[PDB]
Amino acid sequence: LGDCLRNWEDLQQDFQGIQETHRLYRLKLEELTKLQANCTNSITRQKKRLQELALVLKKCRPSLSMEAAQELENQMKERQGLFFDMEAYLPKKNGLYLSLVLGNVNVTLLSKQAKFAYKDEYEKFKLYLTIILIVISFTCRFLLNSRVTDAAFNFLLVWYYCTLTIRESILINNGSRIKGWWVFHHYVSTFLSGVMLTWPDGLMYQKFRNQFLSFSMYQSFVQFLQYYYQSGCLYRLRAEGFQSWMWRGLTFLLPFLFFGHFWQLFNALTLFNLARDPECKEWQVLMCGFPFLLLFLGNFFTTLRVVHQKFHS
Amino acid sequence: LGDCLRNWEDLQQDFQGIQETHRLYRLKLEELTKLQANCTNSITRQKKRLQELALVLKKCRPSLSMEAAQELENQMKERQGLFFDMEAYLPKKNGLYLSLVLGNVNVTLLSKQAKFAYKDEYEKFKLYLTIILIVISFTCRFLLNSRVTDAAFNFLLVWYYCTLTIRESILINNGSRIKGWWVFHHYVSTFLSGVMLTWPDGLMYQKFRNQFLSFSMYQSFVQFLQYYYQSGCLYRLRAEGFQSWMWRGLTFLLPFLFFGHFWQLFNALTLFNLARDPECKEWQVLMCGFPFLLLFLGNFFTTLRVVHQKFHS
Repeated sequence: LGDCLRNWEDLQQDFQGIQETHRLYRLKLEELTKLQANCTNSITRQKKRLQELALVLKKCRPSLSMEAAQELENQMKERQGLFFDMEAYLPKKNGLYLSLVLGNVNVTLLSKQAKFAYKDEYEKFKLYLTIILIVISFTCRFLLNSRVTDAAFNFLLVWYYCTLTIRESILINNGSRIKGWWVFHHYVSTFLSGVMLTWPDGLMYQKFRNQFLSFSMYQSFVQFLQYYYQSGCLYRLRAEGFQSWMWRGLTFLLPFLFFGHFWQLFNALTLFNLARDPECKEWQVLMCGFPFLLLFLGNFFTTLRVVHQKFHS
Repeated sequence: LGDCLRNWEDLQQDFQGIQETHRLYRLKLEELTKLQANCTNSITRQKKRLQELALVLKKCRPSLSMEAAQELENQMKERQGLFFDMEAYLPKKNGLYLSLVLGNVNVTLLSKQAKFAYKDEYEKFKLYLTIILIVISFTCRFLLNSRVTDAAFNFLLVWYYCTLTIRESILINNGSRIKGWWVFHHYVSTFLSGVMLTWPDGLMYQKFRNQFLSFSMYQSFVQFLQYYYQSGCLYRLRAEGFQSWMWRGLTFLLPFLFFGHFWQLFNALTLFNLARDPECKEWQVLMCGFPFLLLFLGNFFTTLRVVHQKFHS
């Protein structure tokens, strides 16, 4: 007891200060929420008015002695630009997909330190899980051929893509701007790995395994390159010649990304050629073919856009 | 231009104040993070010391003129109780599953208003998606029998359970205390819906469809009752006789929850009885049987514990 009584009295002294510090923290927690409320309401209100006057300018654009109108348009371009900056700091309401999963919790990371550190943890997840795909997909093609192991690799893909969607819809809400297609692509590929999962073994499977498992290897290996491309881009973006690195970086990368897009079409063509063969008699082939064709029409098109912008700017 | 010039000068006046308000908000944002840092470090430090002295008391418990030791133990029970209160307010590091999915973003909802409003949105998600399960599972059993529609219902289950895991690992981190088993149960049932997905049609399937689809209906209908039980509990918890409602509420509910547990074992027994039949010759049956047996051993056991605590307290 002698020690048991002694520790309490001094521990009580230190506990007292900790109790009072938390009392102040509760105050500045609530006062900051009110500051979050007013500031959020103020910007969204003024953004509405200027958009109306921007609409007014839009209707008054033919009203063109018009040099101010172009400059006020630049001024409107400036004002909308600044409001897009501040709102990145304030909490933003979740989108649609983040209301189904993860619920209505504010996932907005305030400081730029966090907005940076999260982007790298997103990359370090794409790489770390990619090599696990290569190892398993390499085994399924060369070492062991069975429906159970191909189901284990396919279930990993359905999880890898569905997880990457949540880790991207946060980045859109966090303040970054990923192209509209990439979020949609992560769905079609999931639905693609869905139909393949319920394929029944037969003659149709052993004619569409090598062309799918090998393609899963090459696309996975390309992901290694995009890492060394984007990781190099982000660190420099944190800090002219960088634009040369950006152009030269995409230059070495574009052939491989186009090679994959043409392979994607070639796997699509096989299925339609395999389906029209009478011996197939499986519903799953033709509904598996369209995602492959759909992915090619999107990827080859969207990749051309980001390059056209790169040459333009 | 006359209107185009006029709006800017007054809009500039209002924009000025909004610019300065955001300037102060940036200050109290950072000062609160430092307050979050110090307060979080202070409690976790003192929690360690008292745990050591609690360990010291643990080793000095046989040292028993011991009435203070019991009271200091109560004092230790009080101190640990208070620290569990404050830390619920401060941000807490993500667990393990929330590091794989959703990344390292603070999902801690500070005010008690949010900690309450999230719990109801979790229930309102369990109900809203349950009736969609009943409608589809009712169709798959009576209206239409096909491998494609049963795959559509099964994929919905794999998503419904995997989504409920994220919406629960947040509640554990948010401050609630869900039993350890319930988070694990949402995995085994997912793995159960996994093996059934790769079942190949044959003689074994049409002998294990009615006993699974109907069981999926009854378990889904029970979920309607748990809603009217928990929703009634939470609203009263927000505010003696309530304990009578709690005891009477579980009393009417316990028979149905036990009826389901015995059905779970009965479906498990069929598979082992079906597997030992030579005509099956499918790997998926016996690996599908153990989850059904595993779920019964857990559910019937854990449900008995929460009732034993209810009678005890």
